[PDB]
Amino acid sequence: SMFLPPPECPVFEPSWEEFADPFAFIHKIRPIAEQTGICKVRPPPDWQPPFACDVDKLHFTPRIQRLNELEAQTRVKSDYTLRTFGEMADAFKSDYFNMPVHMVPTELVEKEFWRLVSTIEEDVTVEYGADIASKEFGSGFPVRDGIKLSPEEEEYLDSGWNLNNMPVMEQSVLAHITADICGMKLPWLYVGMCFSSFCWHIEDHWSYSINYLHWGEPKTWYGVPGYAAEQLENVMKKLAPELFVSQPDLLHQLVTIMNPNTLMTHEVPVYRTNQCAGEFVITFPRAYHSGFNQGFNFAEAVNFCTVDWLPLGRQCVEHYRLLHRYCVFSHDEMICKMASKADVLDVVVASTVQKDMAIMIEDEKALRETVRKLGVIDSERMDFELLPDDERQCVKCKTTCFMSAISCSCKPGLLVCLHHVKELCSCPPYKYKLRYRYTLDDLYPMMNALKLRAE
Ligand SMILES: O=C(O)c1ncoc1-c1ccccc1F
Ligand SMILES: [Cl-]
Ligand SMILES: [Mn+2]
Ligand SMILES: [Zn+2]
Repeated sequence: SMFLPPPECPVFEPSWEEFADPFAFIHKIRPIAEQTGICKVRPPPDWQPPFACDVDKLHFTPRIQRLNELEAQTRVKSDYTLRTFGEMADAFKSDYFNMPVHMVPTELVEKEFWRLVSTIEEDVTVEYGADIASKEFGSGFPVRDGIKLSPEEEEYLDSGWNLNNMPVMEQSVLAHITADICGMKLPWLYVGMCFSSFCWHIEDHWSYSINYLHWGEPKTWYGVPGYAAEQLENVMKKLAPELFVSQPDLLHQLVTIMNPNTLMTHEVPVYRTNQCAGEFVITFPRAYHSGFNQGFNFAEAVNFCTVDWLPLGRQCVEHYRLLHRYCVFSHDEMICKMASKADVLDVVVASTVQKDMAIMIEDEKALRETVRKLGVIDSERMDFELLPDDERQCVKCKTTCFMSAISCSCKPGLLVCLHHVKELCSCPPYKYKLRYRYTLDDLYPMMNALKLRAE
């Protein structure tokens, strides 16, 4: 009636030993959590990272948000201090409910949220902070500067669960990517207020994400396991087709608020949780999620990729191609970068990269055979990684080229991937040129380095 809360997602309480390695722990819980899409992780009770900040010197620019179900919103991509915002946010919640803020039950805020977003009459708008860390506003976790740290801050400086360290460990595949893809591998900071929400979405390249609520009122999450992603997309194509009209930017993707009950009605499994201060939420690959904040709070989140993810990362790029969606980075460029550093790679990493590289190479062999039989004869090596990413997207499917592309003197600067050789210009095939990063004879040694390192 009105709102039936979805079943709770899994909640984990690792001992200090399990909690020690984040990647090991995630791999342990994965068979459970990937069935629900999201899961919650409660750190051991003494794991208590110091949060220190002055609420008066931290400034940020607020984003405005209208709260209407099925209305398109743009993915984030007139100035508050943390104190002035906190004052605005607490006054808002307190006035909305005529209650002291920490007396409004979470049950009620959830019910109320889904009421006001569905009611066309209500014109409720809220504000929020979302930005990567910077000089005006930095990580809520300890980092390193020319200012001195307390002995407890240094304890957490190198933690696995310090989300600054998360991308750059020897088990996050996104680590030794050197490309300038800052939105991806850097932590985002989120200042919430009551009802401020994050629309349904999956992470770029179907990465994991991990979210830490530093302090404040809870955050409410809904999640859908990765296997139900296309079920959910179908439900949303049916009820809100405007979100699916083609967009020209990776910054122009459209997303929306939608009642979990609507999804559950249409046989999509949804799970929920309330994330409280000091808890982590983890989202698995291609797991849809959305939610809202219960009140004033502060969260930090980062994307990451384990070896488990590599095959999905390839399937994701295939899927982007079939959608003509822009990529953040070249998956193949990443694989080859790792292969070229095979001597210093973690050995399970090296084993998994090798399996992905073997698929890459077989697929590339076939594609080159196909363009040869189409009459493309001339060819030259080309260092794709030197090109700005906007200078090496397939003109048809927008995939970021790295292994190979077709060019034509006829249309200077334009490229197509090998799936879209027909789509470049009208010249006969002999005017085309296969531009390639590597010959097959370069590639098999790179793969053998990986096999040696894995043994
Ligand atoms: O909150 C999330 O789960 C999320 N994941 C990627 O982007 C976001 C995101 C959401 C809302 C606002 C800005 C964002 F950046
Ligand atoms: Cl509304
Ligand atoms: Mn997300
Ligand atoms: Zn293409």
